Parts: sequence; C-alpha cells; structure tokens
Amino acid sequence: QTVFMGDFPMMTEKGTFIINGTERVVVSQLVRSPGVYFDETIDKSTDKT
Amino acid sequence: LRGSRLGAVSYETDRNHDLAPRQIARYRTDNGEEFEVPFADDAEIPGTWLCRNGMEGTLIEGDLPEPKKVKPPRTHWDMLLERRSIEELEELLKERLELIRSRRRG
Amino acid sequence: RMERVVRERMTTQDVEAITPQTLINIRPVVAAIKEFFGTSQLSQFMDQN
Amino acid sequence: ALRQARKDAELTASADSVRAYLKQIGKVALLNAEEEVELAKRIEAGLYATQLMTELSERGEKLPAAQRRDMMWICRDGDRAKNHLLEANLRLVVSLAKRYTGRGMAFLDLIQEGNLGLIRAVEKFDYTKGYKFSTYATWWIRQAITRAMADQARTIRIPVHMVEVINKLGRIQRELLQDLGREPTPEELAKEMDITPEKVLEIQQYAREPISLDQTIGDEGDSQLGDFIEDSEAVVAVDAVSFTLLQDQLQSVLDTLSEREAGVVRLRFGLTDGQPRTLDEIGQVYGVTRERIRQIESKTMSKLRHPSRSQVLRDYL
Amino acid sequence: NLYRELVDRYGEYFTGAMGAESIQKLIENFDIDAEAESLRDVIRNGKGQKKLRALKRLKVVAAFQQSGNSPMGMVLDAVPVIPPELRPMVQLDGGRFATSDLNDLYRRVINRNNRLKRLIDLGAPEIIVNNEKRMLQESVDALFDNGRRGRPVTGPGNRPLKSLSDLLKGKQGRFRQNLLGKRVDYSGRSVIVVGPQL
Amino acid sequence: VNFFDELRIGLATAEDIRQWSYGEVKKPETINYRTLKP
Amino acid sequence: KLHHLVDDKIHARSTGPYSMITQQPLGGKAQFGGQRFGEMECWAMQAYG
Repeated sequence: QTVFMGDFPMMTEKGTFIINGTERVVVSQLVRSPGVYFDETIDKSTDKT
Repeated sequence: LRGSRLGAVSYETDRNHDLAPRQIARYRTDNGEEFEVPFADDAEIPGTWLCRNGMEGTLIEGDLPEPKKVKPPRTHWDMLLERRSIEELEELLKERLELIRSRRRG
Repeated sequence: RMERVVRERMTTQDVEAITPQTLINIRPVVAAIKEFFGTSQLSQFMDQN
Repeated sequence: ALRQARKDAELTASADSVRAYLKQIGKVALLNAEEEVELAKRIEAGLYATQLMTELSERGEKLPAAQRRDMMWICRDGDRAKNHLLEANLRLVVSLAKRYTGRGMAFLDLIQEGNLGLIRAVEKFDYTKGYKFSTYATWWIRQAITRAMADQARTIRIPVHMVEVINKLGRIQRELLQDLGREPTPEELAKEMDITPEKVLEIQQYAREPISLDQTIGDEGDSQLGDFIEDSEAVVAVDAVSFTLLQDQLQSVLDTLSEREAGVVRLRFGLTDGQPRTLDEIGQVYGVTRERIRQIESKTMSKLRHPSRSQVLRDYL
Repeated sequence: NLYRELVDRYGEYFTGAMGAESIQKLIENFDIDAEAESLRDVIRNGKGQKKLRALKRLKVVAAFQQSGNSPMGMVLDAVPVIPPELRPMVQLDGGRFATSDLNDLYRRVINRNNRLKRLIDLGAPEIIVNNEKRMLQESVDALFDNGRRGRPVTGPGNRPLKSLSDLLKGKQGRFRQNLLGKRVDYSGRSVIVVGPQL
Repeated sequence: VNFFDELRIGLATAEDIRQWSYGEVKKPETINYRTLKP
Repeated sequence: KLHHLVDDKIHARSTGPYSMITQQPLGGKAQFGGQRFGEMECWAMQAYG
C-alpha cells in the first residue's frame, strides 16, 4: 500500500521549525557517546590504582 | 489564569442583634450517641436524621414511623432458585447425603 | 509504541481479511512528534531580539 | 541445590506488590470440566442444605443427630467448593484484566473488579447447559471491569451512559482519523453519530478531565500552577470599604428625606429587615392601604432623582 | 502451608492473625511498664550491642510511658479528610478544571475501602480479602507519604503525585517557606540608578 | 483571639479523629458533571 | 541598547489579586503581584529588633 504516516514538521530556509504559528528551534545536544570507557581511581585506605 | 471555587461571597453585615428564632432537637443513634441540631423554628422536624457520626439516628421523641426498609436485592439462593427447581435441588441434596454416607460407613 | 500495537493486533485479527491500512495506527507516531516539538526542553522558543 | 534455590526464591520481599499478588495467585492451578461439574453440584447442594436448615430451624424439628451433623458438613463443604472455584479462576480474571491497563485506573483495581465479577459469575453459573466455565465467566468479568472503569475513573464522575457515548465518539473519531486521514469535523462526527452537532459539542465539553494544580508553572514544574491562579471569590478590599461608605451615605440621604416615607422606602427595599415585604405587610405594620404606599414610593422616588440627593450617590453605580 | 496445617490441627492453644489488625492486637496485649523495667534492668546489667539496642528501644518505650499517649494511635482506624478549600477544585478561565492532586488519593482510598466493605459483606475468599486489605494499606501509605514504600504513585505523564508529606516537607512546603517568607501587599520593585544629589 | 502560649503535637487517636470531623465522607465523587455542584 | 528596559521592570502593588489555596498575594508582574519578603529579609528585620 501507500499508508499516510502523518504530517511531519519541516524546517524552513532559516533553520527553524514553525509550530502552532510560533517559531521554534531544536537546540543541538551534547551527550556522552556509547562505547567503552576505562577509568581509574585511587584508594586512600590502600594506595592502589 | 483566573479561577473560582464555584461559590459567591456576599458582602453582608452581621446582624446578631436579631436572628430568626431557632429551636433545638436531640437525635440519637442506635449505639447511645447524642447529637444536638439547631433546626429552624418554622420548619418540620424529620425524626430520622443523618447525624454528625454518619449513621442514621432517630429523634429522642417517641415516634418510630418504621419506613419499611427493602429486602436484600438478590441472594445466591434466589439466583439458583430461578435457574433450577426445588425437587432438582432436593435430588442433589439426597445425592450428596448418600455420597457422604457411602464415604463414611461404607 | 506503534509496533507494540501492530503486533498485538496481528494475532487477534482474523487472517485473510487484513491489510496494512487496518494494521497501522499512526496516532502514537504523530503524538510522539507533537510531544517532541511542543513541551520539550530542547524544542526551545526561538529567541529573536 | 537447585530446589534449595527455588525455596530460597520462594521467600522474597517483592516490594512491587503486583509481583507479590502474582506469586500469591501462582499457588493454585487450573481445573477441567468434570471437576467444574462436581464443584457446581456441591455448591448448589450446600446452598439448598442451608436453605433447608433455615426453613427447619424456624418452628421446626429436633433433628436426628447424624442427619443434623452431616448436612452441617454439606453446608460447610458448599462454601469450601465455592472458595476453591474462585481460587481456581482468579488467574483467568487476571488474564482478562491484563489488556485493560495503561489508561484510567491502576492494574490491581481492575484485578479486584474482575474478582467481584467472578464472584457474581460463580453465583449465576449453570452446569446443566454443559459449557466450560470460562466461556460464561468472561462475560461477567468484562462487564464488571468496564462498569468499574466507567464510574470510578474520573475525578468528576460521569454516569455510565455518558461514558458510553463519550467512548463511542472517541472510537469513531479515532477510526476516522486512521482511515479518512482528514481530521473529523464536529458536524460530520454528528452525522456518523446520528445525533445533533450541539450534542457532539456538549459531549466534547464533558469529556475534558481536570489537570493538577501542582504541574508546570507555564512549561516546566518549577512552581506549582496553583500559585498563579487568582481568586475572583475573594474580598477585593476596595469593595468592602466602598460598600460600607455607600451604606453610610445612603442612610444619610434617607435620613435627609421625609419622616416615615423614607422609612417606607427603607422597608420596601429592605434596608433593615433584610427582606422586602409587600404592600400588604407595609399596610399591616402601619394600619393603612396599598395605593397610598405606592404614591409614597413614587413621591419619595421623584426627589432622589433630583441632583442634590443623586450627586453624592451617582458615583457608586 | 505450614501455617494452615498447624491451625487446622492445633486450632486451639493460640491465636494467630495477619496484617495491621494483628499489630493492633499486639499493641492491645502489651504491658509498657514491665517491658520498660526489663529494659532498665538490661541497661543496668547488660553490656555491648545488647546495651545499645536497649538504649534505642527505651528511647521509644519510655517516651510512651512518661506522657499520657496510648500507643494505640500508631495503628489507624479512621482517616481524617482535609477541608475542601485546602484541596480546591477550581474552574479556570476556559471552562477547565484543576484538582489539587489530593482528590485522586482520597478517591483511591474511598474506592478501596468501599470495595473492601462490599467484599466482606458479600462473602469473599481469604486471598481476595487479603489483597484488598493490602491495597487499602498501600493507598493509605501513598496518601500520607508518597515515595516511601514501593514506587511513587504516578499520574498522567508519569509525574509522581503530591501526598500530605510532600506538602509539609521540601523547600517549597509550608513549614519552610510560604510561612516564613510571603508575598506582601503595599510593595513594588524597580531598577536603580545613582542619586548623587540626594 | 491570640493569647497563644503553647502548641502540643501528639499522636491522635480514633476517638479524636471522629470527634474532629463534622461528617463521614463515603462516596468517591466530587462534583456533578452537568450542574457543577458538589 | 539592551533589552532590559525600565518599563518592563517597574512594578508596584498596593492591593490586587490573591493566590488560590493559600491567601497570599500573587506575583510576577503579569498580574499586579507582590515582592517575596523571603526568609533572609525576615532575619534582617529580626536583627534590627
């Protein structure tokens, strides 16, 4: 078939979306990437890494 | 963002110098609780009253009109009765009676 | 969310009478999009001084 | 070993309490048709037996000891078999109630309404028709669950008929959104609904559910919303003092009027008694007729339209 | 299984129950005086961990002995309801409605209490009645303090509800501020500038 | 009236609770949906 | 010229709207609104006597 999935908001030429007449901007988010992160601490009760 | 309690405040001034005369009635529950209600003078006194406790109380005055409360709406026995017959149930009772007989004494 | 709904209704609905029109529910997808663009800390009001 | 770990896991806290209820119901297994027949015969026999002792208790019999004792046994065993049947089909109640979660109510509430429907179903179960118990019981379970959902899931209680029409309107608009795609306009919803558009508007108004006063300030929950709602039902503190000043000034202007006729106006508009009373009562308290009262009213009323009385009173209106 | 097989074979010689009513029975059959004197004897003679446990208990036991409080009030039989104007239902501009979030908790408590009443009056099994009593307990627990036992009872949008404790507690609760600091009438504010001729 | 001097918190009992109250709420309803009256 | 003009900031109230559950004055300059005489000001006035 060809199913109507819904209206999708479209960014204008200026980099902004228009929701309910108002103008809104989706701010890029800095997150912590998934992966492996090997980290170390010290133990003052033992002085070992 | 206005709001209201669905009520109205009256800007009236207290008139304690004269009020309409008010009579006082004494109601009593079944468990010996007493309650005083300042009812209106030119008004009827309902002998059966819902009191401050929450249960139904009657007036200390002796009237007892007995409103003829309703029978229980429907019992399990009523529901079995309408879908079966008395002799069928008697046959089943006999069946269980002789069943426990044959279980016990053999 | 829509996939949970669709795989719920795959089983309960009779076979040899269905089509993706009858199976797909687009209300949760459009609800999710509308909930993202409105009332989210990242879909910020555009600041034009 | 493995069974030891099984017994250790058998005794856990399970702070969820729905998991606790599920581990509780896991104790009792299912039943098949012949034991359903046996249980039905036992419960019906016990109910007949308790009816017959109740009949024979009144004005009745010094019963034989063995007969007396053993239909006591029958009466207790009827309740035993009943209880057993309910324990057997509680898991069925859970299975039918599992699909109605996620909206309106909690889960265990729905479980309990299903259990009540199960008591009602075992009350009206007939075995002579030769049917599996689940087929008949599902009917009562679904009925009880939908009833308790209808009249116990809104802060403002909407009666069941309006809940049903609201649910039907919601389903119809949902299916039209999914199929027609174009958003259903209210009058077309009325056409499909076979009701008037104003009834549709009233239904759409009634369905609206209350928000909390402790949600977002405007966008986020920094401050409770109840800290930004004014109170129209409140003393505005200028109305009270203005109203008292109006009282004193109106009393003064009434005093500057004529004697007993200003007071007839005072009684007519009830400035001291609180109730107006009619020409019959004014005549009764004064010993006069009613046409004289109306003439007095008109004469006093004419003077207060004249500016000296009105100038110190006009600004209040 | 063990419990039922003791009770149906040794039904006399003892009484055993389950739930808050059993705790109420325990508080009924509890001499505060002799237990307090035993704790005094333990602190007088014993030592170590037993000492410290005796000290902590006596801080609660002697608290109930000195004043006139019966400890029966620890269990609850009648739950009071806050006046309506402290949990108002207002009609916002727009024909909407705003509950004060206590109405839902009270509705849950009343629903479960009425359902328990109907269950007991009708004649219901031990499992269903005990589950209903447990939910009554959990509803009262949620009413008095959300976020303590189990999970916070949530509302729409998966937002935790505000119980009675969450109105006394917190920085925004009554006890701290809205009681010490208040918005005031006859007031104003403005940006400021230097007034070197004043 | 003032003349406030002491505040005594304490464990309330059932006989105190059902003496505070003016009634016994027994229905889980708030407002009639159509007339907007309690 | 920054967007912190006086006309957006100047504010006064002798009497106005009132809050809902508590009967405190409202605030925020959107209504008349009043200034929060907070805890620290309470301490400052206690210290004066």
